[PDB]
Amino acid sequence: YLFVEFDPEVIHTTTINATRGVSHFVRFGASPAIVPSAVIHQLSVYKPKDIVDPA
Amino acid sequence: MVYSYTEKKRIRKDFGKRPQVLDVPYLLSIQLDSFQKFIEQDPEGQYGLEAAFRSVFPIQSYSGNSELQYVSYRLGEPVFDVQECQIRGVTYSAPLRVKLRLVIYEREAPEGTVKDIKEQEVYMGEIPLMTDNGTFVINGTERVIVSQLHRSPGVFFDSDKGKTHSSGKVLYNARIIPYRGSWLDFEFDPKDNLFVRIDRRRKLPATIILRALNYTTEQILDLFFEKVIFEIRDNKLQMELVPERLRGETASFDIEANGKVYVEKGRRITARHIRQLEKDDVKLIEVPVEYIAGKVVAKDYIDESTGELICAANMELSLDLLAKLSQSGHKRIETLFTNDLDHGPYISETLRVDPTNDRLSALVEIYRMMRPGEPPTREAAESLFENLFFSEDRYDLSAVGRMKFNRSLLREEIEGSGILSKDDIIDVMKKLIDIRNGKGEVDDIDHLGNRRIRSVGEMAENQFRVGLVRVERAVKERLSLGDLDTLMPQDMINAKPISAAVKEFFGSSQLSQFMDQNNPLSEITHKRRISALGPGGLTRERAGFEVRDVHPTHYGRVCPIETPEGPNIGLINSLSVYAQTNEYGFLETPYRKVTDGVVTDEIHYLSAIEEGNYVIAQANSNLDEEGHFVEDLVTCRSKGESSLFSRDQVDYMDVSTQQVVSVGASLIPFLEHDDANRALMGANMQRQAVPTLRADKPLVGTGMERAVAVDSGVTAVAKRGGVVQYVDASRIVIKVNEDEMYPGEAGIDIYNLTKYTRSNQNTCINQMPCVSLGEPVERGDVLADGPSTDLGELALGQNMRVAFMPWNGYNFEDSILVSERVVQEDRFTTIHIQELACVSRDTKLGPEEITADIPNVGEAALSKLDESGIVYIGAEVTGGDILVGKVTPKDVKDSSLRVPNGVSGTVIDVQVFTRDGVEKDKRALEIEEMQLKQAKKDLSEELQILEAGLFSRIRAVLVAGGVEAEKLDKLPRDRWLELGLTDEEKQNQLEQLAEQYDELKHEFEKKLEAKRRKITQGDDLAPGVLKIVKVYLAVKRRIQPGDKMAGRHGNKGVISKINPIEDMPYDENGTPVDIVLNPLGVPSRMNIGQILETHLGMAAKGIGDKINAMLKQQQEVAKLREFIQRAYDLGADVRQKVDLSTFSDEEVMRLAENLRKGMPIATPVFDGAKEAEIKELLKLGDLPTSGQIRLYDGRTGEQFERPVTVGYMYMLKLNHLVDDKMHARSTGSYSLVTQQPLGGKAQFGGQRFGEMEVWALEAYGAAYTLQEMLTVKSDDVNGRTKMYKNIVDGNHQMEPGMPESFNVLLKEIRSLGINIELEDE
Amino acid sequence: PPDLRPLVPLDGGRFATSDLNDLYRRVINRNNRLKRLLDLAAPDIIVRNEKRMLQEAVDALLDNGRRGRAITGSNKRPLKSLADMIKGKQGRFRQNLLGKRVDYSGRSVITVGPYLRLHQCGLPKKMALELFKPFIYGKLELRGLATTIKAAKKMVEREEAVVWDILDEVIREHPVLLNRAPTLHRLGIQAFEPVLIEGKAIQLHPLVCAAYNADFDGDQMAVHVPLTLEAQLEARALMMSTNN
Amino acid sequence: AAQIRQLAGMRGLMAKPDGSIIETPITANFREGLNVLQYFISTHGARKGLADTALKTANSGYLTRRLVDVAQDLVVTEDDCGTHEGIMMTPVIEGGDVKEPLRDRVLGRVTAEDVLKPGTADILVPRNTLLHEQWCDLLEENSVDAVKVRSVVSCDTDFGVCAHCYGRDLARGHIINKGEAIGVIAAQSIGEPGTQLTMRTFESSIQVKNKGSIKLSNVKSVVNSSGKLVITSRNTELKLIDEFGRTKESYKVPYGAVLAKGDGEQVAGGETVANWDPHTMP
Amino acid sequence: RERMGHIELASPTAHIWFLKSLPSRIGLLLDMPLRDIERVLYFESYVVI
RNA sequence: UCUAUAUGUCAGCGUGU
DNA sequence: CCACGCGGGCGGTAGCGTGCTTTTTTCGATCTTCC
DNA sequence: GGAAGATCGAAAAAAGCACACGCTGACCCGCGTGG
Ligand SMILES: [Mg+2]
Ligand SMILES: [Zn+2]
Repeated sequence: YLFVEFDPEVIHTTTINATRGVSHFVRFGASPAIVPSAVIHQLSVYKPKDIVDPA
Repeated sequence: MVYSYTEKKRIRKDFGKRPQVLDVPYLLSIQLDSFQKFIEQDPEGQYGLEAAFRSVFPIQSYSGNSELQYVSYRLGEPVFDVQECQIRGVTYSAPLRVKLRLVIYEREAPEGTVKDIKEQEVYMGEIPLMTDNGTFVINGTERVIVSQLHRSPGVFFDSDKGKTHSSGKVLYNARIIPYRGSWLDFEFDPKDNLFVRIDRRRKLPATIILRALNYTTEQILDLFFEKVIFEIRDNKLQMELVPERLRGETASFDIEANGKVYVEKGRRITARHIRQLEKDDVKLIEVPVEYIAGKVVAKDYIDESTGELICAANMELSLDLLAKLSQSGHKRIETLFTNDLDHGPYISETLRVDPTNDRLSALVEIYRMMRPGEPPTREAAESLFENLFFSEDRYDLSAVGRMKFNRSLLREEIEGSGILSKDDIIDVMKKLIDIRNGKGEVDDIDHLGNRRIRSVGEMAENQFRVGLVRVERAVKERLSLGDLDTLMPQDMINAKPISAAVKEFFGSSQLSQFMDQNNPLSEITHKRRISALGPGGLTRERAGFEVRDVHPTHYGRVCPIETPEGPNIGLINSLSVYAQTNEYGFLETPYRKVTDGVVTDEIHYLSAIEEGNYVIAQANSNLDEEGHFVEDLVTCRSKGESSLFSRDQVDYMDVSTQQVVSVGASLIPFLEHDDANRALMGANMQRQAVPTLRADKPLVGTGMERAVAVDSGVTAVAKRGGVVQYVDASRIVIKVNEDEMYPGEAGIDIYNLTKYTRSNQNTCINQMPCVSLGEPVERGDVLADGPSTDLGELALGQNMRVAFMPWNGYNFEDSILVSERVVQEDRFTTIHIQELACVSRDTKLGPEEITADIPNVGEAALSKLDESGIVYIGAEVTGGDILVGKVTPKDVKDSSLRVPNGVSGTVIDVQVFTRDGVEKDKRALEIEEMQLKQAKKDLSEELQILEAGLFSRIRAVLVAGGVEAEKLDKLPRDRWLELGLTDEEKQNQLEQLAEQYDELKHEFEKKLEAKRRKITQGDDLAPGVLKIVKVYLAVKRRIQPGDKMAGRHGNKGVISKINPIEDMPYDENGTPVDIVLNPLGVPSRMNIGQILETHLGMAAKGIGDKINAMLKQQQEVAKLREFIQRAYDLGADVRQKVDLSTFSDEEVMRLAENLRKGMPIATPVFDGAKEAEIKELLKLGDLPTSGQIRLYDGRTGEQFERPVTVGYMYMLKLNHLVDDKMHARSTGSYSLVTQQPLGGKAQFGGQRFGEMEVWALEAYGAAYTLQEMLTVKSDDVNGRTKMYKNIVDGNHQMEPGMPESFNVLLKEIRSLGINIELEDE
Repeated sequence: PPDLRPLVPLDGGRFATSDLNDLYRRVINRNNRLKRLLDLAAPDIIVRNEKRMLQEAVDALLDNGRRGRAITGSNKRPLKSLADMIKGKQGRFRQNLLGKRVDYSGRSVITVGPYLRLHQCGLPKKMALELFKPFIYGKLELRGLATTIKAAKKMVEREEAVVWDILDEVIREHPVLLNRAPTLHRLGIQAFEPVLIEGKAIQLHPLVCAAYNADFDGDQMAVHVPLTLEAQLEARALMMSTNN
Repeated sequence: AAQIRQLAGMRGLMAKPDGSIIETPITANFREGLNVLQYFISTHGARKGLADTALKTANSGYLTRRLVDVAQDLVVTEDDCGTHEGIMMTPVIEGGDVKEPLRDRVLGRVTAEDVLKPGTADILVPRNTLLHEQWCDLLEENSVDAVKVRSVVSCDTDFGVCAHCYGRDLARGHIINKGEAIGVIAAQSIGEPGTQLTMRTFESSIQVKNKGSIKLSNVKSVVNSSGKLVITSRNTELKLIDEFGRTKESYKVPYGAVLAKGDGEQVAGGETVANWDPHTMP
Repeated sequence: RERMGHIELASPTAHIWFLKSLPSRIGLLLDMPLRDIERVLYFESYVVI
């Protein structure tokens, strides 16, 4: 999962969709989803210490 | 015409009368030349690999600093020969090497001058080469890429014939179909609207596209409509009168021009009124004010006083609107000319319908249409619209597509750019509007001018281009990402996509099919086959019906007779004999041009489109000398129909009577006397015949057997003329003539015949020599007859003495009664070769290996096995025997390969393939030893020839020098070189010849070493498997009751009884008949050709019997010459002329020897022998002219009441053997899931009791039988065990139990989240 | 259950995997990922996307292609879901319940026997021996020529004269059902008394051919053995050619 | 006759794939030699027939499967419901041709009520007697045209039908026994001749060919100025009845059809009784 | 051949058979159009409870 | 019959209809 | 160069499709009919 | 005079496309990651 901040006017969505290594936009309905800035702020403060299944 | 040696061996008598003006072309040409265009070097980049490279290359990067370009390509030398690839299982292919130049630009310099250049050769996979016989070798198997009949790119106008709208109204559509891009459609909305559709998605108005093409409303109205000027005069605002606009309407107002009342108010305007108006030259006519509102203003009008638009474009005018316009002061207005039928207002209505009013809005709407769910961006919409149809890479129209597009739109030029243009779209829309208005006609889908043929080369080029664009994307990414210092052109591109796409196309494509090798005719038909099904084509289920019918354009291009019967009927066709493909892919046929009433010999190839314009006469037209039609009225085809025409109206004539039919139909004698259905079935059935023990030439033929035999690769054709130095059952060495010898060549050609090699249909392919030692040969003469070939003539079946009469009901519907003498002579005995494979693979427990010692096997079981663990060559093997002894560790469990139950035969060949790095078994060493011995002998023949020539030269030199021939004779042959002569030029030339001798010896040594290295190279196998052993078993299949046997006229049947020889009916001479056929099938099936063939065969056998009687009496050569000359000269102005006076009196003996069995007769497909000629031939021999003789009953012996029709007929043995169809099962394996008996004879399965059988059982009222068939026999495992135990005990009782299939269904439904269970209550 | 979705060995060291196993694996992986994301206290958008993708996977497993696009396999085609093996011509109902393959059955071409009677049909000796193997085993055990089933099997595969006599005796009045591939109506299957003949082709009565709509031009017909008393009586009294 | 006509006579006119008949027929025999043009013409019809035969089987199989399913649950489970209701049955009469007589349709069925002899009011047949060949002969000897019979659609039995309503077993002389599955038999009987069918998509006065009385049904006519009768109905039927009293010919006259002769007047063959204008409706 | 398994889904998932097979059972029971059901099911629009 | 030999689909066909 | 273990539409800095018929459901646009 | 129901043609989605048998090939995850 990635959070990309960009203006569709400067670069089109389909160009990002065709970028190598990117599977697809996370979209609900026809239009792609919009991530609010509050979620981005929380993620920038979101600092957990956990483990993973391979670990 | 002096016949060739193979033709002089046995000259077929020809009964044709029409002279031949064009010989039959090479049958396997369409497959060859197309592939040539795929691989031949082309300086102009429009065909094949060069075209693909020029389309893709050069490729740039994201930044203008580096560029990869293509220079040239070269096909490499294939690693293995065709035979080597076939025997080793590898794919016959040639390496492809491409010159790539990487140019690093000077980024510092603004001009971008070249900075560095790096040229290299890169390998981009293996391209599968195509053999000379028109077939491909993929994975060691023969495959054929059949052509595809598909709609040609361009514009096509069609209409639904009232199916939609539920009122019979016709809706018109126009489809632009490109070779590569997005299809476009313009459809008529029943409300008379225009709708544009892209890629068959939701419809949009065409005015949206027009606006997106930077066209305003005024421009659209100017293009799609005509303007009427309403100009305010001094009074009554007289307008520019055009009489043609007044047609088909009633003037509600009185017109006034010059003061004469041509038309009064309320009367319909007639043609006389229009003529009067035209004569009066009326230019201005008064108009009422109310009439203005009916019209629609064309151009937008603005008010100068108020600075506002008085009116926009394209809405209905109003009284207030015209009043405002008058107050504004505009003297003249322009309106759109509309009409009920002549000029429909479809464009205006479409402009009203759409919401878009500007180019940006139209582009946004188009982008939303094409890509839903994405943000509408002006730059993105513009880029998408530009790339949709105006980008060379995304959109491309081929030369054929552009030509069709220009021809449909009546454009003079036929060459243009692949990309679309605004003018093209406007012209297509205008043509659709005209078609709606009633001007023009819709195109025909089945028309052969609208359908083109795609051969193997075109599809290969398309697949290679797809791989090439993938590689171009990969190399673009690599160039953008990688550094600009140490990049090699080889490393940038990857050959994996190219190879993957190529192998997918050549092995997994639907059109790529397994080649059928039943007989040469089957191979010829398969190679010359056009299939509509395939990628980008019709589907079998949804093919429809109206396409399957025979179009009139099929004449001379597609044979209607030879089509498959079944689901794919009318979708697969056989190419005609003279049919060929044009440069655009459209089928064309030859014709003879007729000038000034005389039929010239000039040949013109006409396509479907051009044929319609001209008038072409039929082939069966009488012609006297100088090519003049002897009849005033000649039947000819003018435009999709046949009618009588005058002699001067004709323009072309059919080249020959065989133009219509294909090779399979043309090989059927007396086709014109046969029903079309029976002819079709016979043509389809001739391909399934299997080769017999001995090839017997057809007594009655069509003369096309030689062409089919020669064109097919089954036979051996001499490359150069010469004499047969050495003849053998395996190889033929021919010393070619001095004239045909290449400089510096030995001069001997070696042909290695293929002996007893399995075919794709498990049949036997064997080549037998047809020439003797010392017999001179010429180029193109057959040397060894292939399977089903007799002396260069196709021999599918055997000539049998047949008699048409009922015999105690043993014939009945279609069955055949066969004498025991046929089985005794082994006429229909066949050889079938079966391959069994044993795989030794490295399992995790331990690497299994082939050993002679097997756990728990008897000593007698291992008697056939050798020390190596393989069955001995030539050891008869029955069912259950062990062929290869393999053991798998557990200590070891047996895994030896055994033959399937019920399979017998004799082991004839054993092949061992071992992965490199693994030890070689001594059996493989022996196989390699024989291979190297054969190669050594083949090389040593040329070595001995060259050494003998060189030593003769040195002997002559030494004799000229010192004259010591006697000493050379006494001295050993090899010590001739060591002799020393006097110091002179003779010594120098002796040293030079010694140097040449040792150089030749070393060259032969390195050639032998290369051959040994090639044959000893380890085979490439799949991962995990280290050894493969293939064993070939030969089985003799003899005729027996149940075998399917047929003829060439669609008559088929199964053998009923092998009657004793004494039971057959016999004639006065006592000779019994071989085949008894029921006459009842002759009239109902309407196949009368078989009767005529029988009569002709009887006449031929009578002639042969007379020749045999003459030979047995040791008659002088003069009598035989006279009799054969009389027999050949018989006919009615036959074209064939045979002169025996120029046969050196020795070839006559050979001809009589070949004619003792019978006299072959060539009967053309539609120019065959008449009944009078057959009667004359019968009267030539001592046979009755009626064709019916009197026989006696074999069993009883009294006289038959009526004469019967007995003669000689060519009968074929079909590939439907009863032993291959009989199956029986009592108990065996069961499916893992459903616990039901398996299916198929190979798996020892049981017959399926389908739905219809269950319905029949329920209708019969039998309940216990149905339950036994449903539960105990199939599903109930406990029921199965209980039934078996009860039957073994002797009690016939059954328990119902519970079928497992219902339990599986219940479990599946439960797993679907739905609770289902059975209630006891 | 695993047996209804077996993992059949591929005989080349690999394993042929059914589409149901792939769908179950996808569902399990999605469920585990969603569980991990929920346990990680992920924000709203991520967990919503994970839940939607899990729902899509579940719908694909239950019925592939019903909504949205179907899941493509390794060879570029829609996978076979749970609902795909129930409905359709290849589903369980129309392939293993309405009709199924049966034992004690054979198939062979048909010839014409003019000497046969209306209630008789010709049968090959080897084919009859294969069809009536358990009856021959039982008769051999009862008579006493063999003591165990293995001895009877050896005697049958050895093709002794006593085996042929037993084969003659067992089917003296044992009808067999002859059927043609297109069974348009009830006359497509009829009961006949077998008569041993030499060869590999079934000899059919000429008169019944019109009932069978069969012609001796390569036609193939199947034969079934009624192996219980009730079925034998039903064939003799109802489906016999004389009664029709 | 057609096949021998083709064999020893000229083949005749053929049709294009669309359906139009080719102007020039085949004047050549199968014994003689057909030229390339005639064979090419015949190939159109041959391929059309072959494609029709190939494509008919799928629809025939689908239809017979649907028919088998729709009647798979119909078996006889009773002897007599006692219902007196049934279907009226008369010989099918249309145009100037009679296709099926009453005997063929009535044979092998039971009666619904006591059929009486015409003109005598005497019970010709009993109420619940199966009509075999002798009963059909007796019925046709008395010139009876209408017979009411018990039909399966009128069976009062629930979850099945009775034996009496079904009638004869049609495979044995006796009546149908209990337990026989008649739905599957009926579906198979309908679906069997499906292959014989074809899936292809291919006047101003009445003419009298026989002699008999004329009857008018559902008619309210008026005399015109010249005395001729003109009908004022849209459902006016004309019946030509033979001397024995049974209906022989049937026609449906259109609106505004003049009458040459009135009702109950004998007419001869070849005479025109009704004339009308189909182009316009007066 | 008889023992079945079960997977404990962390979140509920609607059955596709009762949802897409026209007429929709869930939509008919809730008396609401199918598109709103699809939107709420696939996390496109909230629904009040 | 859990005594041998105990898979599936896709594509191409062909046969009887 | 010998395992390996999870997402999966593929691949790409976009677009791919494109020749049937019948039945059922729903929607936009109108309409028309009133309370 | 605006809402309600209504209806009507048009667009989108779903289901189907006979049976039986015989033969051949072509798979039955690929790839970034790891050791
Ligand atoms: Mg047949
Ligand atoms: Zn009843």
